[PDB]
Amino acid sequence: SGAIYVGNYRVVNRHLATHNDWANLVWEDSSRDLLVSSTTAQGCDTIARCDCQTGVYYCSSRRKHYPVSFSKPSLIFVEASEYYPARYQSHLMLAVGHSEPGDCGGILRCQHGVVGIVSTGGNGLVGFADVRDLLWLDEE
Ligand SMILES: CC(CO)(CO)NC(=O)Nc1ccccc1
Ligand SMILES: CC(CO)(CO)NC(=O)Nc1ccccc1
Ligand SMILES: [Zn+2]
Repeated sequence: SGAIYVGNYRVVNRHLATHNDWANLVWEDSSRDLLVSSTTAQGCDTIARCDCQTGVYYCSSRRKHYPVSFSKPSLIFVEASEYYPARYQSHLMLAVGHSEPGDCGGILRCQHGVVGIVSTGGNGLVGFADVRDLLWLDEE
């Protein structure tokens, strides 16, 4: 579980979006496993605006923060999961680390701010859904 709170936007994993997120939808992309909804109150998370390939993510399944190197956002083949069919996930960054399904929503951060949220795991890899390209999260 977990989300990013920036301006009046709530960014979650699409496969974990609630009634209210769908009721208050702004943007979703199944291929990115992302959904942005609107929020009453204002958030304090800054979205990174950078091409950093080093960061730190929270792994709920280890109650541990791990420093990691991660590939640039790419179109990656992701083996089928409970919520998804085996498909090409877009804007996905891969690191070596531990990730189980419940690790989704775990934030990846660099010095510039929030880079992504855990979206994929398996075979000692962790996959993060990039949000740095969503320049529109910083305004309105
Ligand atoms: C507080 C908590 C649990 O530790 C959410 O329950 N998450 C974090 O602190 N995530 C984090 C990720 C990368 C860098 C810094 C922080
Ligand atoms: C190594 C580096 C430096 O930017 C990646 O570029 N990571 C961070 O600075 N992580 C960080 C996480 C939470 C709070 C503050 C910093
Ligand atoms: Zn950065």
